[PDB]
Amino acid sequence: NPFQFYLTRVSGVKPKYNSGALHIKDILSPLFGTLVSSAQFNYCFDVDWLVKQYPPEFRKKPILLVHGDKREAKAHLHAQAKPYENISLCQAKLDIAFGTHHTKMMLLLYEEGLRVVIHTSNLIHADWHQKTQGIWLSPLYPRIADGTHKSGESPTHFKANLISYLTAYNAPSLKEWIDVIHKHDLSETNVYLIGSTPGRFQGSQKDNWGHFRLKKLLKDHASSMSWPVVGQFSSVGSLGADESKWLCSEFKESMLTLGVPLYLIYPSVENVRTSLEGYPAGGSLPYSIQTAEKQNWLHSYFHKWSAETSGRSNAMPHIKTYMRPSPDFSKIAWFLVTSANLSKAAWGALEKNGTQLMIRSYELGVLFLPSALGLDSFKVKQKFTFPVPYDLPPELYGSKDRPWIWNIPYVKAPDTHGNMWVPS
Ligand SMILES: NC[C@@H](O)c1ccc(O)cc1
Repeated sequence: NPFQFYLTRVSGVKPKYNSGALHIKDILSPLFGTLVSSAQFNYCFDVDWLVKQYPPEFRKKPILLVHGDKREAKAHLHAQAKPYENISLCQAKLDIAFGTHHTKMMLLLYEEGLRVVIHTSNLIHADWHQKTQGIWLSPLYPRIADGTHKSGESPTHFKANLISYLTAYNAPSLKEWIDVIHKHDLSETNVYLIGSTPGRFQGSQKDNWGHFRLKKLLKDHASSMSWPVVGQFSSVGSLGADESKWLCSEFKESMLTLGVPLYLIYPSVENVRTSLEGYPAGGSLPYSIQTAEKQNWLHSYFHKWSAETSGRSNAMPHIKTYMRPSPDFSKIAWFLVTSANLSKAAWGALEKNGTQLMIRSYELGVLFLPSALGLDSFKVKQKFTFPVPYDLPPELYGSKDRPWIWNIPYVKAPDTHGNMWVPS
């Protein structure tokens, strides 16, 4: 299995739909390695829940929580962590307004080597219960023979790129993790890292992050052969007064690069209303009416969440994926799973007449390119060749459909659990 791409377990579907799926308890189990230390990068944390996901034998090993919380929220997290002597925190600097530390990553240092997990789930129970979420699992990276001279680098430059990503935090506690990574052999890695980090980037530095990083990799490591672009996500930023301001101009321009129909997949109200969670699934789909009302034009690109292929049409998506399928959707030129939602905050926007890329947040994903496996393209696995986790082709919103908008009421029809939704 060359991809090592997994979905999280969903409670309450037929067990057949959880056969190749992973819960965090599985990821942290002793079968995966004898744990010594770990770092947990994320956005939201429930510390009591998190510690419980570790096997009892490992619960006292050091854990570093990497977060972006400030003021009172930061206070709250420290309070959550206080009781656990083995837990340290690293506040990632967020010097730009409206940025978040949104990266979901685990660094797992074992007696036997090192593992990197890049995923989409917050570290709270509900994100691992009945949502569609995605995971990439690195191989077990061995320590470099303490007596030999090797880079430990892969053809995709994953090791150097991961170090550069951690270096951007400028954080004492991560330097230690950087040193650990230095000591291991990551040469078997066959994916490319795509990161976002907060800043304003000029010239050559523009290629390092966000959608320009993606553009760069697609220019260099894909070849060009009407192949649509698909974007799928759970949060929607303010994209501008029309499609030409950002979405179709710089964003789509990066996505269609190689060596055009745009499908966007975002749950409708109906998708949410009849999900396994009902309306409260919408708590993790924070599209606000203030944003939506500025950009009604966007919604003509929206397609319903549908995942009969994975038994997950009723498990609302918190995964974010981007991809480039062929005209008949039977193959893809590339696939990306990442933390990055559909916002300029996450992906970058051009400033100062296009000489500067502004990114607000930390984001992280892995790009699957056929060239890294010695191929031109991947055939799509039609029944969860690349395991695309939702149905193709994507289905357009019907005429009575609306995008899920979190902060308005839904009181005309009850959800799965016989409840209404009145946010306030
Ligand atoms: N702000 C916390 C809550 O609204 C939330 C947190 C994480 C998400 O991915 C979506 C929503």
